[PDB]
Amino acid sequence: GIALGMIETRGLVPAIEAADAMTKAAEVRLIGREFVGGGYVTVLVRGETGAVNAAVRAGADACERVGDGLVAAHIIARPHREVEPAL
Amino acid sequence: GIALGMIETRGLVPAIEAADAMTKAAEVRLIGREFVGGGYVTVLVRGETGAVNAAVRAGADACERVGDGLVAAHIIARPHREVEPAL
Amino acid sequence: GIALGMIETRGLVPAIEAADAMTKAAEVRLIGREFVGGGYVTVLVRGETGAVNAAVRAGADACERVGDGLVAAHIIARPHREVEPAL
Amino acid sequence: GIALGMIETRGLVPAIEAADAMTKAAEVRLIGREFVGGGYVTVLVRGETGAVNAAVRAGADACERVGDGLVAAHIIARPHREVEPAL
Amino acid sequence: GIALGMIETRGLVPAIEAADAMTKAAEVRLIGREFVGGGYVTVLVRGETGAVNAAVRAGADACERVGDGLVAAHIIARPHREVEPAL
Amino acid sequence: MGIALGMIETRGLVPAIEAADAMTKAAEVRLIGREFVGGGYVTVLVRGETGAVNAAVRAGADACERVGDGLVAAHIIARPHREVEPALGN
Amino acid sequence: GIALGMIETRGLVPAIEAADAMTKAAEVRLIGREFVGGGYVTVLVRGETGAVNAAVRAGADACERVGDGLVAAHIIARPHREVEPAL
Amino acid sequence: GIALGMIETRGLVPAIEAADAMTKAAEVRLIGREFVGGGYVTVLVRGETGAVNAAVRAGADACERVGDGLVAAHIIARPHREVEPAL
Amino acid sequence: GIALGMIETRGLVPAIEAADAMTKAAEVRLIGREFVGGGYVTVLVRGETGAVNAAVRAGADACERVGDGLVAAHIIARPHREVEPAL
Amino acid sequence: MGIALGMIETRGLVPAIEAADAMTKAAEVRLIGREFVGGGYVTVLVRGETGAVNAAVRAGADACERVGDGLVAAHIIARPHREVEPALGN
Amino acid sequence: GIALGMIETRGLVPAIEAADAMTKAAEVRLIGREFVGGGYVTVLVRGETGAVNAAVRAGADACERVGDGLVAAHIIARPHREVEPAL
Amino acid sequence: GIALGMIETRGLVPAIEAADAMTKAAEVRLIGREFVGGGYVTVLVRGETGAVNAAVRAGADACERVGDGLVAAHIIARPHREVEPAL
Amino acid sequence: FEKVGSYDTLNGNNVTGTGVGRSDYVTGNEYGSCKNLTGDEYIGSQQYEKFCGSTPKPEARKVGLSLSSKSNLISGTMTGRSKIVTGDEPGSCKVLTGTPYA
Amino acid sequence: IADASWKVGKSETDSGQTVTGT
Repeated sequence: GIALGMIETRGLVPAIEAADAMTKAAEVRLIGREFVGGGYVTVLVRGETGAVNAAVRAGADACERVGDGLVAAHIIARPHREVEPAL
Repeated sequence: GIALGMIETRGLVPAIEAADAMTKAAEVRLIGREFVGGGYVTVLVRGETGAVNAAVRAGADACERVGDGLVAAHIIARPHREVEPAL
Repeated sequence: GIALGMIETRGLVPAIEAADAMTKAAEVRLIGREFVGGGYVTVLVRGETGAVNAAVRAGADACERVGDGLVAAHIIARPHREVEPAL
Repeated sequence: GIALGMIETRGLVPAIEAADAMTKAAEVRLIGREFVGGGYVTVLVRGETGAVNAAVRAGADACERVGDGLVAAHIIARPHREVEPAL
Repeated sequence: GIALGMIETRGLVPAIEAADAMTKAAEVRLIGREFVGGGYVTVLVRGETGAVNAAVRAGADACERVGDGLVAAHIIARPHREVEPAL
Repeated sequence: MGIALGMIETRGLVPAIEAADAMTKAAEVRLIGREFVGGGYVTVLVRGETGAVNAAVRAGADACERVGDGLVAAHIIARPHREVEPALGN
Repeated sequence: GIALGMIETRGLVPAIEAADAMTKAAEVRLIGREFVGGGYVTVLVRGETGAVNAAVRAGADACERVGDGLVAAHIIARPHREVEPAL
Repeated sequence: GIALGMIETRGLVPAIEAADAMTKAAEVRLIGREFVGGGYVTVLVRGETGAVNAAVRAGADACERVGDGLVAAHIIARPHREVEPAL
Repeated sequence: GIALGMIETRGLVPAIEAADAMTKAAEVRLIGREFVGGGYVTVLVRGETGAVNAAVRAGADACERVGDGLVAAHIIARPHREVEPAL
Repeated sequence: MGIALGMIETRGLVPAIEAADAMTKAAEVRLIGREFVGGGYVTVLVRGETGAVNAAVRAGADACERVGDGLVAAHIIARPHREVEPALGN
Repeated sequence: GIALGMIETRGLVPAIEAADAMTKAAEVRLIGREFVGGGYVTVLVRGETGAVNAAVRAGADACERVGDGLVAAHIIARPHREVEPAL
Repeated sequence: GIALGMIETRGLVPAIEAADAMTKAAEVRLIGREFVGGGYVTVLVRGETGAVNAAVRAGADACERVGDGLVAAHIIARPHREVEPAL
Repeated sequence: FEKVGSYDTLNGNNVTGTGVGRSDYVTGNEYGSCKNLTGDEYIGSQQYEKFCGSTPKPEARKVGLSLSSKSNLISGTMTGRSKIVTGDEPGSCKVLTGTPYA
Repeated sequence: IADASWKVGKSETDSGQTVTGT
C-alpha cells in the first residue's frame, strides 16, 4: 500500500514506542523518522489504509501518556505522487 | 481491492464532487456513474475495504451540503458474483 | 428454478443492497435490473420457490431503513409463459 | 377477442403482479408493458370483454395494497382501429 | 422435487378449483385425480417441498368457501418408494 | 372455442340434467362432460368464453337450487391450466 | 415376515398418511391399496410381527388427528394360507 | 440444491434420531456427522432450502425430548464455496 | 434385521453391561461402540424389531444403577438408507 | 492476501459455522483454520486485509452472539509474528 | 478365562493403583486401558469369576478415596462372544 | 534462550493472542502449542530469564479480557534438561 | 382467496407474497413448529405469534448504521469498535484528523 | 497510558521515576 500514516511527538521515547506500535499493529513500514525541530519529532509510515489506521490507533493509544505525549497524528490515505519527493 | 463502495445523491453536482472525494480520499476506481432518474445519480467505486470505508466517509463529508444534498451513501464490502452484471 | 423473487425501492443504493442480500441468501440467479423513473428501481431474480421466499425476505429485512427504504416485495412461484417477455 | 384491458400503478411491481393476476384470472393476452415515467407503470392486455372484465377486476382490485399501490384501472371493449399506433 | 401434496374434498367441484389453485400457486404437477367414493375426491400433485406447501395452502384457502368445504389436507414431503405403487 | 370452464355439482342426477339443460339453453357452452362423483354427487362440465360461462352457470344455479336435493357447488374456471384437462380427462 | 398389518381410514388423505407412516417406520411391504368406497380406504402391509405392531401403532397415533380420523387398527398375526386371494 | 442445515446436541441418541427426522422429513443428504468433543455432536445435511427448513424443523421437534435433547438448530441457505473446505 | 437399537450412557461400565443386556435379551448383532467425548459412550446394535425392543428394555432396566446412569434409550424401527454413513 | 488474522471462538460448532458463513458473506477473507479445541470450544481462523478482517469478524460475532450456546471470544488479532505463523498451521 | 472385570474412575492415579491392586490380589491379566474422554479412565482385566470378584471388591474398596475418587465398578459375569470385539 | 516460559488459557484464541503478546513483548521462541483437552490450551516459549518474565507478564496483562481469560501463568528460570524430550 | 398475502418478517417488515406459513388448514406439517434458534430464518413471524406465542428477535441485519463525524447516517457493515469484538479497544478515544474512517 | 499489554505503566525501580522503558 501507499497510504501515509504519521505521528508527531516531543521526544524520542514516544517516537520509538509509536514506531513499535506501527510495527506491531498492522503491516506498515515506516518511510522515515524526522527531527522537525524545537523538540518536535515525527514518524512517517506507509501501508494499506486499514493497516495505517490500525497502526495510528496503536500509536495514539500508546503515545499520549509517554513523556510529553503525542502532539499530532494524521491519516493521509492517498498521497499524491507529487508529494513523494517531500518524503 | 474488490470491495465495493457507492454513493447516490440528488443531482449530478454532488455525485461527481463526491466522486472526486472518492478518488482523492483513498485508493478507489470510479467504475460507474448512473442516472437513476428524477435527479438521482449514483457513483460506484472499487478498492480495499478500509480504503472503501475512508472513501465513502470523505464523499459523504463532501456531499452533505452540495445543492439539495445527500440522500443515501452505503457500502457492500464483499459483493457476490451475481452483482457485477448490475453495471 | 422458475419462481421469481423481486424487490423495488427508492434509489439504486437499496436496490443493490437487496440484490446482494438475495444472491447471498438463496439459490437465486439475478436476471433483471430495471430503472423505472422517479427513483423507482426494481431488482428481479429467478430461483426455486423456497429460495425465492428466503432471498426476498432476507433482502427486505436487511434493506428496511437504509436509503429511502423499500416500497414492496413479493414471491411469485410461476409467472405464465407470456409474462417473461415483460422482462 | 379484441377487448383492451388496462392496469395502471406507480412502480411496476403492482403492475406486473396485476399482470400475473391477468394471466392467472381470465383468458386475456397482455400485449404491452409501458413505463409511463416518474415511476408510473402500465400493463396493456387483450382478450374477451367478459374475460377482460374478470381478469382486470380481480387483479387490479386485489393488488391495490401491494406497496405504494395501484392508481387506476380501466377497460375498453373496442378501441377504435385508428388508435392502433398506441398498440 | 418429489414432495407429494394432496387434497381431499367434498365432491369434484372443490377438487377442480383446488387443482386450479395448485397450478396457479406454485410449481406442481397433477399426478392424480381420484374419486374415492361416497362423495370424496382427492387431487395428487408433486414438486419441491416449499412450492408444494405454498400450493396446497393456496388450494385450501381457495376451497374453504367453495361448495361444502374442505375434508382433509396433508403434506407428504418424502414419499417412500413403497408408496409409489399406491400412486 | 371458449376455453373458460363452467362446472357445477348436484346431489342426484335430476338436478344435474335439468341444470345442464338450463346451462345449454342459457349460453353457447359446449357440454364437455358429466361425472358421477359417488354417492349420488354429479358434476357437470362445459367449456365456453367467460361471459357465456358466467350467464349460463348463473341460470343453471337458480334453476337447480330447488330441483331435487338441490345445488351443491357452482363454480366458474376462467383459466383452466394446461395440465388440468389431461388430469381432468380432456 | 408374513404378519399382516392394515389400516382403515375414513377417506384417502389419512390412508396414504398412514401408508407413509408405515413405510417410514419399520419393515413393511405394502401389498394392499384398496379404495373400498363410501369413504373407506384400506392400506395393507406385510412384514415381521413386531415391526408391523410398532409401525401400525405409530401410524395410527400420528394420523388420528388428520382429516376425520381412522376406523380400525389391529394386526393379523398369522394370515392363513388362503387369505392371499383377498390380498 | 446446495442449501445447508445442521443440528447440535448431546450425544448420539438425539443426533441420529434427528438424522432420521431429516431423512424422513425432506429429500436431503447428510454430508457430516461430526464429534465436536465433550458430548458436542453435529449433523449437517444438504438439500433445497425449503426442504432444509422442513427437515430441520421436524428434527428439532422430534429431538429436544430425547436424552438431553437439542442444543442448536441452524440452516446455511447459501454455503460459500470458501466454507466448503471446512466441510 | 436392520432395526437400530442403541444406548447412551456415562462411561463404558454401563455401556458394556448394556451391550451384555443387548446380547442376552436377544441375539442382536452389535455394530459399534463409540466414545462420544465428555464421558458420553454409545452402543449401536442392529436386529429385528422385537429383538431390538426386548434388548433395549433390558438395557434400560440394567443401566439405572450402574455408574452415573443411562442418558437416552430409544429405538429406530427402520433407519433410512441415506442414514447409513452414520456408521 | 493480507496476512491480517481474524478469529471467532465459540461454545459449540453451530455458532462457529454461522460465524464462518458471516465471515465469507461479510468481507474478503481466506479460511485457514477450523479446529475443535475440545469440550465444545470451536475456533475459526481467517486471514486477509486488516479492514476486511475487522469487518468480517465483527459481522460474524454480531450474527453468532446468540446462536446455540452463543459467542465466547471475538478477539481480533492485529498482526501475527513470522514466528507465530508456524504454530497456526505454518 | 472368560470373566471380565473392569473399573471406571475419575483420573488416572486411582485407575493405575486399582490395576496394581488387581495384579497383586488376584491372578487377572490387564486386557484394556481406555481414555474415555474428558478424563474418565477405564481399566479392563480378565480372569476367573471368583478371582475377578475378589479383586474387584478389594480394588473398589481401596480405590474409593484415592485422589478424586472412583466412578463405576462392576463385574460382567457371563460375557458373550460377540462382546469380545468390544474389548 | 534456555529459560522456558509456559501458560494456559481457557480457550485456543486466548492462547494464540497470548503467544502474540509473547512475541510482541520480548524475544521468545514459541516452541509448543498444545491442546490440553476440553478447552484448555498451552503455549510454551524459550528465552532469557528476564525476557520470558516480562513477556509472560505482558501476556497475562493482555489475556484476561480475551474470552474466558487467563487461568495459569507461572515461569521457571532453570528448566530440567530431561523435560524437553517429553515436551 | 386473495393470492397476495401480507406476512411480517421477524424484524417487522411487511412483505406481500405467498409465504410458507402455518394454518389450521393443510396438515402434515404442524408437528409443533415453534422452536427457532436458526440464522437466516425465512419462516414468517405470523406463524410464531398465531401458533406459538413466542416471538424471537431478528437477525440478518448485516447493515451496520454508523454516524459520520459530521453527524449524518452512513452504513454498510461497519469498522468501528464492536462491544463484543475485542483486541481493538486501545485508541478508541483518540482523534485521527484526516481522511475519516470511524 | 493504556492497558499494560504493549506498554508497561509506571513500573518504578528505586525512587519515583516511571522508568517504563521498553
